[PDB]
Amino acid sequence: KSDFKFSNLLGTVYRQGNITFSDDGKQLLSPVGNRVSVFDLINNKSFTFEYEHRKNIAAIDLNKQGTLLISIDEDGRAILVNFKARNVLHHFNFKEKCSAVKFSPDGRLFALASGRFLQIWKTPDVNKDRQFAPFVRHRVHAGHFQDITSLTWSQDSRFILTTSKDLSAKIWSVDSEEKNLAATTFNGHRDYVMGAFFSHDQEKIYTVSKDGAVFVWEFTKRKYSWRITKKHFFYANQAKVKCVTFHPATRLLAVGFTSGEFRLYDLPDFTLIQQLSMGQNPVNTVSVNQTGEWLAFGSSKLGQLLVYEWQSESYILKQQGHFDSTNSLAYSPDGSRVVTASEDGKIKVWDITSGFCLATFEEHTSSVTAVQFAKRGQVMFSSSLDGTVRAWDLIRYRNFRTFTGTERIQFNCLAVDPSGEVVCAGSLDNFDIHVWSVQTGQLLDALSGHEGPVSCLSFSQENSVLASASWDKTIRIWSIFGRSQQVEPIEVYSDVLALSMRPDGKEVAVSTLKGQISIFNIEDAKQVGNIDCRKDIISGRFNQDRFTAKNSERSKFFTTIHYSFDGMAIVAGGNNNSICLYDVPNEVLLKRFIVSRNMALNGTLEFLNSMRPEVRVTSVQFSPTANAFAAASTEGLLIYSTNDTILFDPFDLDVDVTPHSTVEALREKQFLNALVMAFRLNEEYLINKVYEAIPIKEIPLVASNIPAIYLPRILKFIGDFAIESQHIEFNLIWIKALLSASGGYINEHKYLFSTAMRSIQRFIVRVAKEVVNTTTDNKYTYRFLVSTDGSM
Amino acid sequence: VRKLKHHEQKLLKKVDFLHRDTQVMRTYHIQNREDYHKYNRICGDIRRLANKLSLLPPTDPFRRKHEQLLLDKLYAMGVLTTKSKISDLENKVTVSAICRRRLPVIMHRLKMAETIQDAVKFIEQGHVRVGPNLINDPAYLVTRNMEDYVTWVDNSKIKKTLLRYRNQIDDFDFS
Amino acid sequence: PEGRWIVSASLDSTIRTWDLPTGGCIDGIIVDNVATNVKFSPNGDLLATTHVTGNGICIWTNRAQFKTVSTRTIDESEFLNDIDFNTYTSLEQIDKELLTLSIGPRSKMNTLLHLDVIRKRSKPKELPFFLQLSGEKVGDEASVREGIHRRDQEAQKKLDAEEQMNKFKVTGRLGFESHFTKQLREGSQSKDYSSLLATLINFSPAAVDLEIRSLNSFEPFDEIVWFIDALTQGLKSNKNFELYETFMSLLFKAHGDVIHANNKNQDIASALQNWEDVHKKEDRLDDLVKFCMGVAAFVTTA
Amino acid sequence: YLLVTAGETGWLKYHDVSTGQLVSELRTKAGPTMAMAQNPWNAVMHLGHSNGTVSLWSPSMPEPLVKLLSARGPVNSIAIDRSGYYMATTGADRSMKIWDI
Amino acid sequence: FELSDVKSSKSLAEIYEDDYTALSEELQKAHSEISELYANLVYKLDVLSSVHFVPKPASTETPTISMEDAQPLYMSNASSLAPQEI
Amino acid sequence: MLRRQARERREYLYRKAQELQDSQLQQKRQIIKQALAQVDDEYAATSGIMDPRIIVTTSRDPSTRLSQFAKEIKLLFPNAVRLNRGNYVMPNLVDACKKSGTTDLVVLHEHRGVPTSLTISHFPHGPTAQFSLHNVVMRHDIINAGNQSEVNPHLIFDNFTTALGKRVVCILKHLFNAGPKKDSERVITFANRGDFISVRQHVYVRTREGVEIAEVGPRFEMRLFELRLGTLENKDADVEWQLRRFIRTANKKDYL
Repeated sequence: KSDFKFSNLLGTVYRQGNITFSDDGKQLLSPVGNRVSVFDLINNKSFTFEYEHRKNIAAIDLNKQGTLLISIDEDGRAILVNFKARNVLHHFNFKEKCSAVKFSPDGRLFALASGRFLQIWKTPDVNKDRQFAPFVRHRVHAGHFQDITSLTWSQDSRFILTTSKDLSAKIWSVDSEEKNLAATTFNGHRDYVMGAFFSHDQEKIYTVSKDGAVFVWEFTKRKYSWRITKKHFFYANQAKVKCVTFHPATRLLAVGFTSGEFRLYDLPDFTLIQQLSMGQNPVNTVSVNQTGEWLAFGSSKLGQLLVYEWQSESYILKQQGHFDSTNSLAYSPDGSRVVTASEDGKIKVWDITSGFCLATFEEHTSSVTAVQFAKRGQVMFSSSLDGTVRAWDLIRYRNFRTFTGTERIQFNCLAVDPSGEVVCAGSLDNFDIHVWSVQTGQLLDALSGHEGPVSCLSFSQENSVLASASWDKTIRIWSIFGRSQQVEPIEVYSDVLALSMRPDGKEVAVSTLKGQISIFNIEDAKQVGNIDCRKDIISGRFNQDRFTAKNSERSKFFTTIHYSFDGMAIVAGGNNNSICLYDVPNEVLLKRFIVSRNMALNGTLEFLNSMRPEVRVTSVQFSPTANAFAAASTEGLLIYSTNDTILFDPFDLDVDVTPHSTVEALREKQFLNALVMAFRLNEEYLINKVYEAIPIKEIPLVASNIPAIYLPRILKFIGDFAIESQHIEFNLIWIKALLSASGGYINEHKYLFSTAMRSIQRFIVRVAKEVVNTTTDNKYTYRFLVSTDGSM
Repeated sequence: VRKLKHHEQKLLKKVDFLHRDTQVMRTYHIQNREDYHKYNRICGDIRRLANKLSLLPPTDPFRRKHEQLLLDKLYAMGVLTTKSKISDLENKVTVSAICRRRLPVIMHRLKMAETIQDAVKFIEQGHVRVGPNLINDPAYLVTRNMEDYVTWVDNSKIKKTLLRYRNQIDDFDFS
Repeated sequence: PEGRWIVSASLDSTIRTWDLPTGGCIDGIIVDNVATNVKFSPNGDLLATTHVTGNGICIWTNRAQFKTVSTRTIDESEFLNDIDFNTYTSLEQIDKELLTLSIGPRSKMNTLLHLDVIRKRSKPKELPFFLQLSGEKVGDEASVREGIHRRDQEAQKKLDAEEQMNKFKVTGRLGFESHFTKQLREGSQSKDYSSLLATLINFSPAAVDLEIRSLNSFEPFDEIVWFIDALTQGLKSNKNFELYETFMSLLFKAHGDVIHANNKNQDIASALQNWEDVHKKEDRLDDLVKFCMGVAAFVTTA
Repeated sequence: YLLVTAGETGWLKYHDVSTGQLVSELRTKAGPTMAMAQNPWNAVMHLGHSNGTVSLWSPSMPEPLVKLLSARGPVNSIAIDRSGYYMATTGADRSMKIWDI
Repeated sequence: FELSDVKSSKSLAEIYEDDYTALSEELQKAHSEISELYANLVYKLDVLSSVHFVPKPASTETPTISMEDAQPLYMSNASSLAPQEI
Repeated sequence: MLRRQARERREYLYRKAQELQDSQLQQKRQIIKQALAQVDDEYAATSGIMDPRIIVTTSRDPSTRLSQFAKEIKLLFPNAVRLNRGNYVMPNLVDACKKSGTTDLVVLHEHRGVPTSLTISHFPHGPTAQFSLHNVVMRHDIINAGNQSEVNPHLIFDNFTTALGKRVVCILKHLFNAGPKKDSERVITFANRGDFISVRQHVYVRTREGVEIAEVGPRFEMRLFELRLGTLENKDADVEWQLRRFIRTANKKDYL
């Protein structure tokens, strides 16, 4: 429970530098500012690597055999990792600012364009055990005059073309004999050279300029050496070539200019297959799949990434990250969608199961400050600094009503009624909670009673009451329904700045400015108790500071709280570099994550080695699947999850409860006993084994004989397995049997089976209803097409 | 370069490649010549934008709505304190008005620090804050509501000696 | 740090590693110096041991971190494979009666249903010397008072399509019969379309829609009858049921008018009759989904 | 008192430093000016282009006064005698030329 | 409107070809110019008065792709239209 | 928040000075306005946009007659609430009213059961008018006659001429409720007869020929004698107008 691995990063699909494909082409590796994201394109998934870096990634290469990854930052620090286990094998330090990396197609060696030199290293082994010093130089060539701006291998690993800003294209070889064969230069060129590619037969050498010229060298005769055989010219007004890539086996040239235009040519005839513009910003990198059908175009200005299929003219993906900072977060009531809001107004809606961008909305002008949902999958309300608050559908994707005040005052915090009829927004320049009614649209009331701005609002969703916390050092619990309009003022010690209420709706945690997180009981307006936070916060030092990072109260508090959906944990995140996970009944922290190790961001270092983008966590929330929590911070929306389940967390073990005894019970055909043993052991492979092992005609008996201690766990397990399980008939038989056996127990402990029922009806609504929808559609279309009279 | 004399002055009366900038730097203690250039360039953008919005036809709903949007934004910024006119937008916006909306001038205005450079030094050492978070740069045009909520950071020695002189320290708040 | 093994070094000059789930020693090493201390790194990668002689601290790596490890009690042996590797793949299909879905993503069905609107929404966006003016534009109000290019654009579109056709002029010799229709015809000869179902599941969605739309619809309706036979056999086979029914929905989308006009032909009627037999057998999923949704909503509400 | 600034886009700006004023602004049609040296007796500018030609310019008129094919490839460097009589050019195709200007 | 007493810079053939071929184009370009100038101004003011780091907003033919799509890209327009409004 | 109130009262003082200067400029420009050929600031910001709410409150330890009269004023106004000040200090009273959000306050003072003073204050640092009310007659004083109809009432103002009359009619107008119905039934009349304004409630029906009114409500002549700029907590704010009693023309000067 208390473990959380860094699982995912949403937003900022591509940040800086080389984008690559895989060997099989089913995966695209893209650089984000510190890490490397793997987009799986066949099965529609995303992943992010867990190792950080020291500064921004500048270059990436994957091995041909899909085994190693080298990733070089801006300072030679190069982390070399394995894939199929996903661990850092080594990290070396090439001291000079490395420009590009490439693996030879044999995989034995890799070239490294660094400075103006060309370095060539051998590669360490993967099946070999971890060595101390595995790196070894192989060759260093220094025949340029300026920096190497592009690198290319031959199809055999013998020749290397280095392209440099000395207007030069150089053929080196990896061997001395073939160096004597061709250690050859290529001059006679315009402004810069941006690429040099061998043809498939390797008798032709194409070079692509920055000016817009392609020169086809070919080893021909006039005792003869490398005449310029042909010249082709692109033609743009001012657009210079910024990125080139030539797939040789299908003779495809893909060029990307500085005006967002990319062109696809077939090279030897030099025909323009197509020409499309991605935007007003320069296309920064191009990669090609091995089969040539897929192309990847990364533009690092807006952080947008396109993956194209030029065969059928089909966009496999066209995402674009947020620009400024994900200012706010809101999950869905089931967890499939996660919506975010930037400092720009672009409100995006991501899907989680495939970590992608389903939609966007640009109807705001200035920064969106908060985004919330209702207790229904339909509506999503969003409040910005614009002076308005809008209401989005998520089935038709359209506004209903842009509520506002009268004087266009800037709303910070938002809260919604549980039934979805009242929308409250709390500004900062008015300290009056405005309250609109949804279906009418005009504002109901201006709840006054604070002194100084309302800092957070929320609705406890059973009693449907609202807490309002403000910089009057107060909380104020309003009840607004039923003739009363009554107020409960609670004082605190300092300025409050974050709030959350229990899923049961009895208590309120409020994080104040001193760093204590208090927890109040509503019905008594009393204090259940507080947890200190001023110690376990890892603040960073700034490079422009005049004090220490210990005696600085710059980020010594928590500006964001959220509960668990068991009411037992609290995530807290502020402007600091830490995300703290506390446990409430014992009042002690369970975990502390460091958000990012990046010396480029400001608040990372504790003591510097003897304006800029500060790192700060905007908003943290949990997931209604209760297996994950998301943190909207300045790099993106980080997602921590417990889908690993690599942990031996047992539950009431005994001496005879072994996996061998469980399989022995399976042979014994004691299916209830085997299931109870498996849930005692709590090992998910064993649980899957027995759960799929037991047959149909005893499912009702086993479901009636399952004890109430194990009922919530088997419910959660069947839910989170049935989501990504193709045995929908089996899962629905199991859910029906459990609901037939024990329904009153769940009605009486509805709070306890909260996440279980959330995930299970998420499964049914999401994957079962569409299937029976298509079944019904085909049935009625058949009935119509056969029953009625024919044409003519 | 040498305080060249009369006849050479008449021959080369324009060769000097080496004072409102230094004037405002003396009287309101701005940091940089480039800081003054920034504020003056900003007022230049306001002037050019004003001429262009006048060039747009005056009986235009788009023109009037964008104009009142800019007016309300500048009033929220608080460099001006009225709302009713546009001549105050074409003349009343000054380098002196924006430099008085700057942070240490506001601290001296609220009498926190006795002198402007002392306000600068306190902002350097990190003894002030604005609302929740604290501020370290002096070049910080404080908004209206936030200058309403500016104060010292807590548990700082300056607030400690404030409450000690008033003889009202309260170490439950560790003031 | 995962809590699955205990490493114990003992004065018989040994170091053993016990798997806690099976309660048994999975590994045994005989060292020369008795290891008087053994610890794990907090990250599960390093094992730090100190001996009775040697001023240093030996460090050990973790092939269990970089690999799987067989869990077999081999302590005395020195001195179900899913269980022994403690990993377990799921079964493909539990029983022939059970429904199953596709091994893959869950967006394939929606993509297959709405690929055409995806095309329509994902397509990109973008003088004579003798003028011929009319009696109103010039001052000819007499001709006004007694007043008496779409085809050019059609011809222009013909010209642009002609430009596309003369543009692409690849003369590579390709086969006459495509792979899909060849496999379908072979399946109809063999009276079993198992390989056709295999390649259909393995197809790319754009290829699925292009082939399904470019079926052949003649007067004998051989291809359409064979396709319906294949889909009936697949729904009897009970695997990737979502994909088989969305294939049939795509067929009714494309060739709906043709099969509707040539309805009541006995061959197509009998094929659709077998289809309806399997589908009427299949309706129990609708039943179970409605029941489970109703009870779940009632329990979480009341 | 004149500060020549040959750059990369293919361009050359004579900037008077006494009055503080851009006196002349010429565009080099050929390419990025790889090498440059001044004839001091004449006080004219010698650029060495990517073509393999040096070119002699003045802040008066927007064309080069003279152009000399010196080598092939780019011209790495040029140097000029104090007397303003002899030029020594080195070009990237392992070439050296001793010119009489 | 107001007439121009200057010589017409186009001939009769040019004015009749023009008549043979947003309310006004110059007005739309004026809107673009003032919008970009106001965007630069609000950027400068947020740089000055903000607390956290803010970047430059933006920079200111051929078939173009719109990267951000304000619909899930498989939702037809008729399906997004409500049955009340049609 | 104290800094907020100080800054806002300083800006309010400046705005009132500017409005005075511009009104003198308008009096200058009026001569040109007849050669070729509007509400206050706070009531302009909230003229017809938001409906007002008033707190009518007793002085302190009031008698039963004064409490009956306070209830009568509460029934006269719409959107009124009655408040019994007991041991409320005046700063905490106006602080609680500001914090609650209240358009205006009406505090009453009596003498041995006979009401004699009534001070109204507009709350976002608005003006306070102090009236002396003399000839009070209550519904309780008259008879059990039923109850006030409490419908959104019409307004009538007679013989308000000078700038002082404009100030007073604007203050009382915005104490009342905005945008009444056309067939609204009860009408409040504010007659002015030589500095002694008099108020009456009247219901009216349009007969087969004309109108016929019934007099109800309270019945009392009030007379203004102070108009302070700040709220009534201060007792040091500037005076906009002050009744002068020991002047020579005191028994002849009207609207002074």
